[PDB]
Amino acid sequence: GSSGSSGSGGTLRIYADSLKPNIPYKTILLSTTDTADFAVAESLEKYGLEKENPKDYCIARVMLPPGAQHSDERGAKEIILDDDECPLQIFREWPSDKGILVFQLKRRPPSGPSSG
Repeated sequence: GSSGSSGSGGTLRIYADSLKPNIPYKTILLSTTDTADFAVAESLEKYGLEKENPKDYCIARVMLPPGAQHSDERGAKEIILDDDECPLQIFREWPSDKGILVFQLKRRPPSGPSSG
């Protein structure tokens, strides 16, 4: 047992445009404390991945460049997160000037580029 669900907490739009193309975007109730792993799993289950390994997938945040003003995600570069980060808190205190922030769900680099 566990008591929770109070107030609002926060929301996070997990587009994850890759792991699940069929589905457009996903939104799960996130908090200003939860970790990535948690979200990952959640996001997974949401899409219907209640089996896959959430430890394999992480929450890669995509930040828009400073010199962008024409299209969307204009040559945006995402940077995987540690693991015990906050995809909600981060955004909550994310500078718009730095560019839009997006949290996609996709595999992370284990050790070096290109897993293969």
